[PDB]
Order: sequence, then structure tokens, then C-alpha cells
Amino acid sequence: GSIYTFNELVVLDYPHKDRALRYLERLRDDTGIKKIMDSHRWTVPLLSEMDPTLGLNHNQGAHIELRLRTDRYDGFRDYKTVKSTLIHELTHNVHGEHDSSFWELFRQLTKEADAADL
Ligand code: NI
Repeated sequence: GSIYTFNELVVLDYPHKDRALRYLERLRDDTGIKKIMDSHRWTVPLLSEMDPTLGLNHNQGAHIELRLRTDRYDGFRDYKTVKSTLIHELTHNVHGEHDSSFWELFRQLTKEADAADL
């Protein structure tokens, strides 16, 4: 497999953490996410669940965090929304500020990752 992936997944110590882990695995394995990480040559050492401000990118892709939960028991955010937050965080591998260049790349990555054939 490709080196352009998330090398380690981490979830928090909340009820149904096995479900949070499956959520991160789904994002890592998402064909659209893989396409853009391959196209843009991104390796992210760590992808974590953010404590339940919907995502973070630390040090240009050393570590990305995503808020998966809507509460502290079994409420989770919808996949489409979290996937798009992940694309936002990946865009911060290149652009620090939410400027025109950021949003241009965000739109291009979004289109790639949403392609109908994947
Ligand atoms: Ni941002």
C-alpha cells in the first residue's frame, strides 16, 4: 500500500471508543481521502479523535485531529461533514491561513475526493 496515509490512529477514552476507532479507520481507508493523499504526497503520522473547533492540523500534518462526537456517550457527527473537515485539515498541510489559495486547494481536493468512480 501507499506511504501516503495516516500511520497511526488514536481515539479517546469514552463509551463506544471501538465505534470511534472504526470511524477513523473508515476515513483513513476512504477512497477519496486516499486519492488526495496520493496525489498531494501526504503522509500524516497521527490521526486522532479530538476531545468533544471541529478539527486541528498540528505542524503541517504531523498530527490531525477530528471531532467525531456530538456528546460523550454514543452521538457521532455525520460522515460527510467529518470527511469535509478532514479535507480542510489536510489543506492546512500547505496553507496556514483560510485565504484564497487555501480555499482553491480545498475545492480541488473536495472534487477529487468526491469523484463518482471511487
Ligand atoms: Ni482551519
